Order: sequence, then C-alpha cells, then structure tokens
Amino acid sequence: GFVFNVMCIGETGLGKSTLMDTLFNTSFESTPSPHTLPSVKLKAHTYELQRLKLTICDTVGYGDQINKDDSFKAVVDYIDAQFENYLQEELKIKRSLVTCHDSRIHICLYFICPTGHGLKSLDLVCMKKLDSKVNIIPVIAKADTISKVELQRFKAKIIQELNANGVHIYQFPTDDETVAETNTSMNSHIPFAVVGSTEFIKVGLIRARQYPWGTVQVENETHCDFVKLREMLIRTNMEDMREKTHTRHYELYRQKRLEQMG
Amino acid sequence: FEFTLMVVGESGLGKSTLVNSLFLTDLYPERIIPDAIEKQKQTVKLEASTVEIEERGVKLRLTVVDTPGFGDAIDNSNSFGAILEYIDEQYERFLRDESGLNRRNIVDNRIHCCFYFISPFGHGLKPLDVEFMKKLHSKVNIVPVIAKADCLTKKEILRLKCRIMQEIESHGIKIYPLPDCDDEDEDYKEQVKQLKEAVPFAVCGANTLLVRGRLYPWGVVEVENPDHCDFIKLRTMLITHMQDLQEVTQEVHYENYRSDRLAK
Ligand SMILES: Nc1nc2c(ncn2[C@@H]2O[C@H](COP(=O)(O)OP(=O)(O)OP(=O)(O)O)[C@@H](O)[C@H]2O)c(=O)[nH]1
Ligand SMILES: Nc1nc2c(ncn2[C@@H]2O[C@H](COP(=O)(O)OP(=O)(O)O)[C@@H](O)[C@H]2O)c(=O)[nH]1
Ligand SMILES: [Mg+2]
Repeated sequence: GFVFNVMCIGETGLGKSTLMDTLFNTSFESTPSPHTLPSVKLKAHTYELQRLKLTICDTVGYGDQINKDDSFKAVVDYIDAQFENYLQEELKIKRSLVTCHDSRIHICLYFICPTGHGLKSLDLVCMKKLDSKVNIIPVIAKADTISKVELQRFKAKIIQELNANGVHIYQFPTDDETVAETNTSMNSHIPFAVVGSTEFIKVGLIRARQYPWGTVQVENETHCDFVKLREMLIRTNMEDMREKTHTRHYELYRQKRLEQMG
Repeated sequence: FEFTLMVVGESGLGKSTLVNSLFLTDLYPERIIPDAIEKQKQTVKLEASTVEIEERGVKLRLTVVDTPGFGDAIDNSNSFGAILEYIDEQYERFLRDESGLNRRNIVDNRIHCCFYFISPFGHGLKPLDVEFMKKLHSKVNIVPVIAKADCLTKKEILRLKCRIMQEIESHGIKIYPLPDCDDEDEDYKEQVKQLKEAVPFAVCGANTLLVRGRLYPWGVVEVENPDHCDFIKLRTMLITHMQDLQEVTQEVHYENYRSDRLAK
C-alpha cells in the first residue's frame, strides 16, 4: 500500500491525535500523555486504512519539562535513524528495495499553540533543526481559540518570523498548471488554522465543536482551514512529499554519510 | 485602598487582556513583544504599573506587578527566582520601615494577591505550574486561573477544573482560600457558595464592546455572562476579598517571613 509517514510535533494536549482522527475520518489508538514525562520521546503506530499503510509518529511529552534544552535529539535521532535504515538498505549487496519498508518521515505537521503573539522559542529551534530533514507544515492548533481579526495578525507574525530565520517550510507543487491556481491559495493560507473534533452535531451528522455561544464546524472553510488541510491527502500532494523527502532531505543525509564513510 | 496584584503566567494567555478587562484600563501601552530569537534565554523581569480606579464608591490605588518572560524560555529553570526575591524584598522593606523610628508614612509594596494562569490547551497542571505554586504558596496568596476559557466546551471546563483541583490537592498546594460566612446574609452566602464551586475560575478577557466580549464567526462570547466564562466571578471575588487578601498578607505571610528572618 501507499507508505505515507506523518509526524505530529506538538505540545501535550494541543489536539494532535484529535486532528488525525478528524482528518482520516477514523479512530486511531489515541491514549493521552501526562505532562510529567522526563524527556521528549516519540510513539509511532502503523495503520492500514482506506488503501494505504499510514504511519503516525506523535511527540509524547513535548513542551512539559521545566528544562527543555535536550528536547530535540529524540526527534532528530529518529528522523536520522529512518534515513540511515534506508541508506543501509541501499548499501546491501543482495538488497530488496521493492519490499523494503520506507519508514522515512515524509511530512511533519507542527502544532503551534494558539497564543496569538508568535512562535515560541521552542518552535524556532525545533524547526531550524528539522528544516533540512523533513517537509514541515506549520499549523495553528486549536484555531477556534483565535478570532479572525487576531488570526490575520497571527499568521502575519508567524510567516514573518519563519522567513526571517531562514526556516525552510514545505510548499505545495505548482509545476502542474492545473493545480497551479489551487496550490497558490493553498500555500498562501499557511499556517493552516486547524480545528479537530470527533463529536457530531445535527445538521440536515457533521464534525463540530459545541460551545454555549455557537458551533464550530470543522468542515466549514469560513470557520477553519481543515478543508484546506485535507487537500494534502490527494495522490499528487502525497507523491510530492515523498518526492521531496528522497530528492532533497534524504539525499542530503546520504551525501553526509558518504563523506563520513570516505 | 492601596492594593497590589501580581500576574504570573506564560505569554499568550490573555493576562494583559484580562487585567485590563477588569477595571476597563490600559496599563500596557507600547507593549514591546519580543520575537522568538530573543526569548530563548529571556530572564524574568518585574515591571509594575500603578493605576487609580473608582468602583462603585470604592476608590483604590491598584498597583499591578507583571512578570514578563515567565515560562517563555527553553530552559525555565530558576524562572521564579526573581519573583521570590521581589516578594521577600517587599517584606524586608516593610520590616525595615516598621522597625525604624520614623514609620509615619510607609509605602506598602507587599504583594497582596497573585494570579497564576493555567493554559487551557493542555490536559492539566504542568511541572512549571506545580514547581511555581509549591515554591510560592507560603509567601503570597496564589489564585489559580484557567486562562482563555472560551476554547473549552462545557464538558471540557468541568473536566479541567476537577483535574487541576486534584493535582493541587495531590501536590499539597496552599492556594488562597475563600473565607466562610457566618447566619448573616442569605444571598451573600449563596454568592460565596458559587464562588467556591467555580474555582479554579475559567475566565475570558476582552476590551471590545459589542457588553464586553469576543467576536467569532460561529458566535459571540459574552464576557460578563457567567454561563460563558467565570470572568464576573473572578472580578466579584477580587473586590469582595481585597480586605481579606490584604489582611492575610500581613497577619500570615508577612509574620511568617518576620519570624523566619529574625532567627537568621
Ligand atoms: N479548542 C479546541 N480544543 C480541542 C481541539 N481539538 C481537540 N480539543 C480538545 O483538546 C483535547 C486534545 O486531546 P489530544 O488530541 O489527544 O491531545 P494530543 O495533541 O494528542 O496530546 P497527547 O495526548 O499528549 O498526545 C481533546 O480532548 C479535546 O477536548 C480544537 O481544535 N480546539
Ligand atoms: N480565545 C481567547 N483569546 C484571548 C482571550 N483573552 C485574550 N485573548 C487573545 O490573546 C491575544 C494576546 O493576549 P495577551 O493578553 O496579550 O497575552 P499575555 O499578555 O501574554 O497573557 C490577544 O490578541 C487576545 O485577542 C480569551 O479569553 N480567549
Ligand atoms: Mg494523542
């Protein structure tokens, strides 16, 4: 099946697993994590749905320690481990790349806290360590916490801080003229203000969040960018993630190891 | 009155919006919001701003002491180091002036109450929250406040309220208690009863008049409406308990610091 590997980077409770269930219309194994974990680690589960072999790699314990200095190795070591596993498979004399399980992270969704100001220091350091390792898609988790007036200035400061530090984020392919106009506004709404919900409210059965002042429809474009975030699931966009992962990120790690190996 | 309030919490929890929404003020003009490049090691500074305000005949001198930079760094170790030194400094300033032979006019800069804000995005109290409150509950009246209540549904509010109450009970955190009422009044006994059942107050701050509230495409959050958030309950608790907060700061925390320091 289609081996698509996703990595959700985000602080504990920001709705990583809720958004994955919302985006694939299913219910993955999603046990919560406590804020009392000594270090940032990763939990990866594999699922066969639709037909694709999805691998969701969640960040467990992110942004909870009082000392978050060494909260980047476990992420980078994992992403570098999958690259070395694919590289060592190439070096094998009697190799089997057709049946080899490509466990390399193709896309990585970064959940930003809906604070309203900008990126935390943790966000900038983590993205600059991974900008040359994985395709990064920043999103604003719990986007309903922010009004549309503030969301305008929020995406402004986020994009400004990213393009001021030289953080290489993922952009959707505009080579094909057909998807050129659609992927233009697609890239222009990054970061995607996303709202995840597993509950349903009566309507004409629809994913929404029930507040005493209103209901936030997840599949409403005027409410959140979930309809746009779902566009990453098409075959051409997924292929572009795997294409860029092997052409740029993995080939960079391969040329590094080939230098070290002499 | 001469009341001093301390605000502690991560950036982006609506603290500045809340303290302004209380007495409808603007204590933070030209607010310098730093970028992420200069926040990885941003130490915790203390910036005070006193403001005059009359509330239904209650004229008071509100001095708000914010702690910009709390919990916004990579390594939040010793983030509460300066907050401790400031509080003990105010107790020491009062101990010097009270013990001196010229105590006619004394500036009372002691922190009478301290709002601590909890991010509603997580599941409960974070290690930064626990190590802060436990390290300051014996020196200042801690008042836990769930910031940005409008991101939690009805079930989510009650879930987070009950959990962070068990974690406070578990870690042994001495937050500021609301005094019990004597027969006295019946309606006032019911008001203070709902204040005890609403804590931790999940609040919402907004300066926009629409009757203050926040505007969303799916609805409008009424700040002054108790059914939406606990803003009115926090504001009402603050005004009705300014006396007790001031008295407990003097008769309990200050006297404990005095007895501890006199043996040094
Ligand atoms: N305001 C708001 N709340 C949300 C949203 N999505 C989920 N929530 C709530 O926040 C909680 C998020 O739970 P999870 O998705 O499991 O948290 P997580 O990102 O997986 O973090 P971990 O449990 O540590 O893996 C849910 O129980 C929801 O009640 C959202 O889009 N907006
Ligand atoms: N959803 C929501 N947003 C809020 C609330 N209060 C403030 N905000 C938004 O948060 C943003 C920054 O809040 P601010 O007070 O400056 O954060 P802080 O001073 O670091 O605590 C502002 O643009 C507000 O619009 C609230 O109760 N709910
Ligand atoms: Mg989860």
